[PDB]
Amino acid sequence: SKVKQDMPPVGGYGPIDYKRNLPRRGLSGYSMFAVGIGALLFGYW
Amino acid sequence: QLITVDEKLDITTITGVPEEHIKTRKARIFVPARNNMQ
Amino acid sequence: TRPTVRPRNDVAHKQLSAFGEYVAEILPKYVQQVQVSCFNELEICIHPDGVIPVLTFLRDHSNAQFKSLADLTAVDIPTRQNRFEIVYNLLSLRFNSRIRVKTYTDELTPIESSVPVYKAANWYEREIWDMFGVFFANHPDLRRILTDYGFEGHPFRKDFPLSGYVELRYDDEVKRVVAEPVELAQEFRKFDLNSPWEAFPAYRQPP
Amino acid sequence: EEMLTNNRIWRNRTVDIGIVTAEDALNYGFSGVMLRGSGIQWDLRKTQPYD
Amino acid sequence: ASATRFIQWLRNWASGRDLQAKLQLRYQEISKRTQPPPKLPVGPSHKLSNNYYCTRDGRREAMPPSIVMSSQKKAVSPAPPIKRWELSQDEPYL
Amino acid sequence: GSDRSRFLEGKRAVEDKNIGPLVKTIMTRCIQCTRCIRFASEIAGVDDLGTTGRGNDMQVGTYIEKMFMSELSGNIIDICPVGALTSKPYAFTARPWETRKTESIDVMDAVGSNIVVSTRTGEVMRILPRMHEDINEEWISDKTR
Amino acid sequence: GEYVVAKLDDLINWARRSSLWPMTFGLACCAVEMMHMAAPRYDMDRFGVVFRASPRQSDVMIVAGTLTNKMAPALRKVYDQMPEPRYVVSMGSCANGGGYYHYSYSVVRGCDRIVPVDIYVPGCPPTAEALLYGILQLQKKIKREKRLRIWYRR
Amino acid sequence: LHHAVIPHGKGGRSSVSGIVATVFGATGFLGRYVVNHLGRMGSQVIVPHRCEPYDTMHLRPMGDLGQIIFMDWNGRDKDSIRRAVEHSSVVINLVGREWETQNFDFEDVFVKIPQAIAQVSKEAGVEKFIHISHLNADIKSSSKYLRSKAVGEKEVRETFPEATIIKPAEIFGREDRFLNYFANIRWFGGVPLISLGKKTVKQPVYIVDVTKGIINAIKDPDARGKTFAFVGPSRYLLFDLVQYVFAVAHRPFLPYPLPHFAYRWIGRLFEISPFEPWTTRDKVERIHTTDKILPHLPGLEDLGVEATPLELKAIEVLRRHRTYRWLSSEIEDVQPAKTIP
Amino acid sequence: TYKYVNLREPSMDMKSVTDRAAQTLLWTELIRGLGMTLSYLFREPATINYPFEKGPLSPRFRGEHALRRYPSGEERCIACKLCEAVCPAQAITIEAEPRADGSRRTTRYDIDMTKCIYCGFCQEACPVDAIVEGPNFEFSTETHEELLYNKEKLLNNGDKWEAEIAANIQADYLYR
Amino acid sequence: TSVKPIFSRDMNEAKRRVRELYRAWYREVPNTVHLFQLDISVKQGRDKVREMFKKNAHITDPRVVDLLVIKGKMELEETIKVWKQRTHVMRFFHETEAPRPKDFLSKFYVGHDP
Amino acid sequence: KVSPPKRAEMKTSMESLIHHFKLYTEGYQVPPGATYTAIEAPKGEFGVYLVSDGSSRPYRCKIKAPGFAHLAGLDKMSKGHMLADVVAIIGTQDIVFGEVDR
Amino acid sequence: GVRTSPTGEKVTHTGQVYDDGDYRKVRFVGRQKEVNENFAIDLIAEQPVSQVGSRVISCDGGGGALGHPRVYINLDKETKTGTCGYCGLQFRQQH
Amino acid sequence: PTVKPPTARKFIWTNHKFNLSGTPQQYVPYSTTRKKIQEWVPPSTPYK
Amino acid sequence: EMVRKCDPHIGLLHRGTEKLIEYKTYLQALPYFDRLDYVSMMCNEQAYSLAVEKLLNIRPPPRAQWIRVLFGEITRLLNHIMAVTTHALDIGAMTPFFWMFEE
Ligand SMILES: CCCCCCCCCCCCCCCCCC(=O)OC[C@H](COP(=O)([O-])OCC[N+](C)(C)C)OC(=O)CCCCCCCCCCCCCCCCC
Ligand SMILES: CCCCCCCCCCCCCCCCCC(=O)OC[C@H](COP(=O)(O)OCCN)OC(=O)CCCCCCCCCCCCCCCCC
Ligand SMILES: NC(=O)C1=CN([C@@H]2O[C@H](COP(=O)(O)OP(=O)(O)OC[C@H]3O[C@@H](n4cnc5c(N)ncnc54)[C@H](OP(=O)(O)O)[C@@H]3O)[C@@H](O)[C@H]2O)C=CC1
Ligand code: SF4
Ligand code: SF4
Ligand code: SF4
Ligand code: SF4
Ligand code: SF4
Ligand SMILES: [K+]
Ligand SMILES: [Zn+2]
Repeated sequence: SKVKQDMPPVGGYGPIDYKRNLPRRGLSGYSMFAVGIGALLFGYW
Repeated sequence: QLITVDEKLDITTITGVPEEHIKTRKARIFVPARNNMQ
Repeated sequence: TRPTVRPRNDVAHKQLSAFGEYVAEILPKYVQQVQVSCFNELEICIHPDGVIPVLTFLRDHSNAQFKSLADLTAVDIPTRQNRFEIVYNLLSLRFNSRIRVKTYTDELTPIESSVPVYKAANWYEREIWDMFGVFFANHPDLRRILTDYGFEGHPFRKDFPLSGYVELRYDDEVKRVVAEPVELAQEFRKFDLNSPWEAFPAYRQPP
Repeated sequence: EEMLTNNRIWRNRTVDIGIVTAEDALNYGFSGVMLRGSGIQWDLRKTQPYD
Repeated sequence: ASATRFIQWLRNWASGRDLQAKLQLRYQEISKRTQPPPKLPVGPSHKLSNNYYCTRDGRREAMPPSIVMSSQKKAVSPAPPIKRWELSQDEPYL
Repeated sequence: GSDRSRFLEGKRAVEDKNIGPLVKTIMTRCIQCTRCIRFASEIAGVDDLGTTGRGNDMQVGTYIEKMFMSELSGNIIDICPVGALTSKPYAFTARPWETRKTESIDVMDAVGSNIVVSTRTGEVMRILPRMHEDINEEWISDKTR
Repeated sequence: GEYVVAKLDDLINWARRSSLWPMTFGLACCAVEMMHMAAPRYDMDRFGVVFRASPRQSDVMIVAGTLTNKMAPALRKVYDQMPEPRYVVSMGSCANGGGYYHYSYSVVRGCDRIVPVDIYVPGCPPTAEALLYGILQLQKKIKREKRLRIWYRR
Repeated sequence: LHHAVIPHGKGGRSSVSGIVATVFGATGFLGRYVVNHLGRMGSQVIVPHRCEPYDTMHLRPMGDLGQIIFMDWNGRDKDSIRRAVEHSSVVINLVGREWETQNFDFEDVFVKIPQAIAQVSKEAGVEKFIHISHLNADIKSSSKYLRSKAVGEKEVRETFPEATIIKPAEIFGREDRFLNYFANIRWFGGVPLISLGKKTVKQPVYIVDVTKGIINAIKDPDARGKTFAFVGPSRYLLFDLVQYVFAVAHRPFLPYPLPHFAYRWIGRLFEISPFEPWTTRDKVERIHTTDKILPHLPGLEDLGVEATPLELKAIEVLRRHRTYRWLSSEIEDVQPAKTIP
Repeated sequence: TYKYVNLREPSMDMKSVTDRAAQTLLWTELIRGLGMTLSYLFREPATINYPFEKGPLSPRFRGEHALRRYPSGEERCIACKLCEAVCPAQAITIEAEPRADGSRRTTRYDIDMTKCIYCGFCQEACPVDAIVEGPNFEFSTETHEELLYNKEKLLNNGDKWEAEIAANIQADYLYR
Repeated sequence: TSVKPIFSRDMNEAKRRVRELYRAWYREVPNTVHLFQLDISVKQGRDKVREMFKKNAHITDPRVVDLLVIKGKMELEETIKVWKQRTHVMRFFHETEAPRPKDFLSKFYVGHDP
Repeated sequence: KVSPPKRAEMKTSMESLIHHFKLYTEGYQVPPGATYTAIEAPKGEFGVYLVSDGSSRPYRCKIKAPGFAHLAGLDKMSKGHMLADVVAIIGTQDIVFGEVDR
Repeated sequence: GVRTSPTGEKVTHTGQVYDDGDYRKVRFVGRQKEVNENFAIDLIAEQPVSQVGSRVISCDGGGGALGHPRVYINLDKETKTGTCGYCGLQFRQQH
Repeated sequence: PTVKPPTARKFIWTNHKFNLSGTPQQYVPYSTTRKKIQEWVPPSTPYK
Repeated sequence: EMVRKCDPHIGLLHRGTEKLIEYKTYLQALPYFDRLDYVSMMCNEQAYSLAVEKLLNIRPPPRAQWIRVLFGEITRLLNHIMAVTTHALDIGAMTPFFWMFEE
């Protein structure tokens, strides 16, 4: 019988990620600061 | 500069061996006999 | 290229042989032997007086640059008049090369501390003193490092027994750990494994 | 990394802590990341490969 | 894998990733615990001829060290200087 | 030798022979070196051992049912290079690597044969000859053994 | 009489075995499998088992690794500094009986020369699950204590 | 000798001493030292115990593997006594309480239980029997504890004629109820004493002396059928002893006399604890009993033991009773108590 | 090749500068870290329900030792002592003699389980598959002496676990 | 017979190092008993120091003496800095050793060791 | 003569049984010599200086642990730091005392 | 077959039993003496002797690679049976 | 085992026992070898 | 809390591994290398195997060399998880230890 042992699939394995992925999120600094001051002014009023 | 030491080498006091296993032991120096089976 | 035999690399063997005689030419005061092994490792065997000059030359010389002390150890060979072989394994990052430097000493003779050449040597020499009893002169802080406080003897000597001379237990009467002569419930079993038939003719010793 | 890399508390506890110069690492016998952290380009898998 | 769509959405938004594609709990994508028998190959020395051990004996080709000098022209270095490493093109700056 | 086999046939099997209570014979292990035959004839001065048949079926033995009961009989165990001849009293009790060898002297007679006392874990396991050219060479009597 | 102390043992025993706090104390290899028992797959904390660094706030000592002669006085010290009741789990061959360094000049041939041991967990190292089996075996030992029943009959 | 009880080794933990001992009452103060000394030399020790197994854990590290064997037993169940003694070559009886419980009184622990052990040990063919009595055992004693010791000492003598009987004075040690007892009176201010402790004389003996004496009796062929008095080297007035206890502990000593009748009232008030009493009326009687002088009995010296002075070992016991300010005072800082020559 | 883990000069445009001022003052990167542990709070935990659920093992697992038999019930061990010679821990002790029928069999077979390193060398060395390490890992004891196995204990282990031992050997012997 | 010295070039130089060590050990005992809370007396500890010095009084190699002084100094440093524990300090007194009789008859009874 | 044979071969072939027997009792003899061999272990350069006397047991085996030299530099690296920083410096060296102490 | 000595202690298949007066049997008091009651000497004697036709037969113990090393057994002696030195099975030449 | 039962052998335990440590059924070790040295037994009659 | 001097006292886990190895065969000594850096077991095995293979003058087959590199890098992942997460745990960040010890 033919030799059978643990081997990769004939085509090989699919791609494997490894590079760092830290996605960008959030609003600009201007928008965040603007929301905060808008909150304060309504609070004072 | 080398010094002249004029006594037989004795290291018994700096080997850490207990006194019992220096004075009471008998060491045999020999060439082992051939194992007769081979 | 036979599958089961380690391949031989002759370019490195020639390169190491050339540098070996280069070291011997420059330091004839101290170098006693130079050899290269069949797996391409160069060893310099020197007089113990040349520990600092030889190591300093190998660390600093532009054609050496052995900046890293890989390892510093000792071997006990009781049959020799100087039983202790001291072994420095050095690494050269610049020339991607390794060299071994060997010297010798006995029970009562000190060796110059190489700490001034490699600060890595500080603890290696403490280990050699602790396990073999080889004293290093002008060592910044020489004292036991691996054995228990107050431990007597140098365990890595061939004449030190495997199980030592004493053992510990807790004694309830004195409410502390005490040390007593070692007794074993089962003695270690010595095996005589050596075959009475020569294995390697190439290393046969003349009679 | 989302927990440590950009965390200001983590960086405060690690940045400029235990600095070791490249020359000290070599002469002290360091190896591995204790060399590469200081910029020494050295990795035995690259320079003295095995297997 | 049993988490609801709302919870899948919530932990995806909080983490900022698609956690479902790469779950850390293993399900049925793993190998079966009962495998067929192997039939392992043999080595190069499994020949019936032209296979004398003395032609493939590595231990017996080991030799004692070559004595270069024993106390009983251009300058050289231990080896050529190491080449300077090149920066990665995969990702040079993390 | 080589490290593997290319023999793909069935092996010879030989029947065993009783030569007394001291030497057990597993004659399938015999390699027909004829040491035992020569020792018995030359050293022990006893002509009971020999080969019968010829070819692959050549068999070392006595042919008839006979006990090889010399005073020097036990020495054929030592000179037999294989396990074809072994000590019945010693059978199965130890292995060579685990024995401690004590070099001593025999007191069964006034010849002073040099011997090795094999022990293990505080127990005497067997007695072996120790070479001394001027006394017992490399033999010992059966009683000594 | 007998009925009240019988229930009272059940209560003090239940509380003590349901709230077992091992000393944060590991010695060598086996301490790695002790970590894996605290890790998510086995989660010792779910049984009520919580590591606490101080000997004063610990109920169990898990001797996880080789005990050398140099370390032996320190191990006895922190054991003595546990308040009672206290228990010792011997984990791995080294702690159990010296193991693979049994014949070394610098190793204590079993931590039971230094402290009393309640449970011996075999292995080199015992799997994380095997240690968890030992902890649960210690719990069932505590479930059988008869402190008040014996006191009542004194 | 059976081949398995012939001594071997150099006398260490893994050696074989040849002694197979059943120690009754091995979980108490004297028992832990006796078991320790037997295990040290490689003896087989059978420890029949009544307490919870947790309370025997300190005994486990005292012997090599297999050398300490634990069994359950009941002082009234003679089947459980044969099981424990019928493989032994020596039986050691150390059973006793300093108080009477609802279930066992002084007669139980000092007469009925010692007699049962000896009678069962005799039937089992035990060669040797060591029984602990008391120096001050007396039928006419005001202490019922001591009255039972006298009855029990006699009973063990007829039942097992060849028994070694040991009569120690009060024993001092880390876990004693003697030096620790006096040191603990500080919690009440002054130290009450009958007749100001000027009427009682004591000759306390060190725990290790007693233990070595017991162990030497097992091995000494001439200790059979004998009675020994284990006493310390110096006799003290009670007041001098208790004052010395407070000096070594560095605690303020405020003695004041308390009459005999009023100081039984306090003893009766402490007996009400269902736990271990802090003091009892009988404890009061024993502490104020003058230690007997029995020259006709052989002592520790006849068993090869040299008695240890109270001054060498007092600090070993009393250091834990000091405050932080005085924990590190050396042994020399307190002058010895006055002795009775 | 090599790469730089930390050698990036941050941009100095008022938008990037204002972005970092917001990060310093509004704690945005610390809030982001809170998102990660929140996500884990809503993940199924990896904890199994031991002892009702067990961790996965393989047929090669090295557990408690056992001495095996042939189908007839005869012991496989022939006192060759190969296992005793290879044992790195010297945990095996053997004595042998001819049996009453002349068979080569052991009269002592001890394994000090507190010496053993559960390395499996003994079952590699055995030429007859006599000594194996079975699949049992739940045999912790209350005394040291209970872990000093003699031949009777190991033979009982073989009879106890043979059904599983045989099936594991069947699944892995073709890799040996 | 010309060898490299360790410290002292001859016995007279070596003996001065011995006495310097002995003074240091003599002065340190009261602190050791105080610091380690040892139950022994200052006299008992100082007698033990004498006993350890007296067992090496037959040496006449200046190198062997230098190593003994080197090991003595290291031994003292561990005590002063409290690297040793009480168990290590009390190992000099062998308190749990049952005395081993040294006469022929007592040895003859107990075993085969000479 | 170095790696043991397959179990099926050992139970069929005389040469295989002899070599299996000898490899698991005496072991393979190694030609006399000494090597320092190192790898890029996860913690650093891990090497052994291995001495062979020609027999089947190593004569000397010195083990080079990278954590040994890293820890020896702990005092040097901690100069001018606080208690909590030294806790971090111990971690950044990545120390396992099995290799440091051996 | 497992036997009990007059002291009641089971006798092992190696013939071990503490004799009366041996203190070491106290270790079994309140516990038990671990004894395997499947005596291999007895079990192998229950196997039938296998008649074969050839002068030489081989035994690998059964199961191919799961048995023992293959050996060859001579069957020329007609007074006794050929026994396998590994597994104890017996063989006989039929006429 | 419902689908693929284990191979039956007459020596395999028909009754599985759980961990018996800490119970009267616990395993107790002991040496399985017989006495090595046989002592001389003196005669039963007086002659001296 | 400023550190004026660090004096690491080691040997509390010294177990004479190097002396013990001299009493073993080359195979018998291999498991001692698992128990050195007991977080990087298979890498320690590789270092010792290369030294013995070099002294023997033999070569492991190509597949074994690939399995060695494969499990050496799997072993590197085990080490760095232990290194980073226990480093973070000491500094006070305990959670990553749990996520990564499931890996
Ligand atoms: C948030 C608040 C939570 C508070 C939780 C409080 C606990 C609630 C559960 C109580 C259950 C009963 C606990 C009993 C535990 C006793 C400790 C023990 O196990 O010792 C074993 C001892 C047995 O010791 P022994 O007599 O067998 O032997 C001891 C000697 N050696 C060590 C040598 C063995 O138990 C006892 O002595 C008595 C048991 C008493 C049980 C009833 C409690 C009464 C205690 C009153 C004490 C008197 C002072 C008053 C204190 C104030 C009380 C409120
Ligand atoms: C109309 C006119 C209006 C006038 C008024 C206008 C005012 C608006 C603008 C005011 C500024 C807004 C921000 C105020 C909050 C304080 C900001 C702050 O102090 O952040 C800086 C501080 C230090 O950060 P660092 O970068 O290390 O130091 C500077 C480097 N030299 O960073 C830190 O504090 C680090 C904190 C670490 C610990 C954080 C752990 C908790 C984090 C999660 C909590 C999230 C917030 C919860 C709020 C709960 C409210 C109930
Ligand atoms: N000062 C002294 O210490 C002196 C002591 N003695 C005698 O020496 C012996 C031991 O002294 P000590 O060890 O201090 O006494 P302890 O009270 O310290 O220990 C006594 C032992 O007896 C056991 N015991 C007590 N009552 C019973 C009972 N009813 N049933 C079963 N076992 C019981 C206890 O077991 P548990 O722990 O299970 O209760 C304990 O192990 C006693 O006979 C004592 O009278 C003689 C002179 C002075
Ligand atoms: S000595 Fe042995 S091998 Fe040689 S012929 Fe005689 S029986 Fe056969
Ligand atoms: S040990 Fe020698 S004689 Fe015996 S079977 Fe093996 S090769 Fe043949
Ligand atoms: S028992 Fe095994 S895993 Fe545990 S410390 Fe010892 S060698 Fe390491
Ligand atoms: S597993 Fe290893 S250590 Fe344990 S008995 Fe087998 S060979 Fe010895
Ligand atoms: S168990 Fe196997 S290797 Fe060990 S002695 Fe028996 S047959 Fe030989
Ligand atoms: K032979
Ligand atoms: Zn067969």
